[PDB]
Amino acid sequence: SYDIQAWKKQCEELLNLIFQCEDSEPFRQPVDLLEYPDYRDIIDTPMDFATVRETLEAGNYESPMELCKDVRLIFSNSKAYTPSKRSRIYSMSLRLSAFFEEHISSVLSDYKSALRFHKR
Ligand SMILES: C[C@@H]1CN(C(=O)c2ccco2)CCN1C(=O)NCC(F)(F)F
Repeated sequence: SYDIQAWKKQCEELLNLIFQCEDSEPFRQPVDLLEYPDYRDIIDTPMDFATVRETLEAGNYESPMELCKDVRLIFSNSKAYTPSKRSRIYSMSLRLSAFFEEHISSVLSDYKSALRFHKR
């Protein structure tokens, strides 16, 4: 399965599944500082799923590794901000992360295999 471009539609589909998850609600838009006025004190690089989707559709990811780095930043920012490991939003981030990692594994493997086949 050596299609070097297949990752992009696979990532669009996975983002659609993440938008249908109730666990994505808090991560679907850039954090509102009005509600969280200290957020940029703690979080140097905000990230959210709408920004990831727009960056993909603009053609501003070269590889699924770059998309994966931005999605992992959504989850690390939620760990950096949580006052507790028990909190609602942090618990939603951990379930959504497990879902994402389960689904991105094959996208990354197929892409890297396709690249190796191209360079053979
Ligand atoms: C505060 C929330 C959740 N959150 C956290 O990581 C977190 C962990 C513990 C407390 O907050 C950051 C993202 N947040 C937003 O408002 N984002 C805008 C939205 F929701 F419209 F997409």
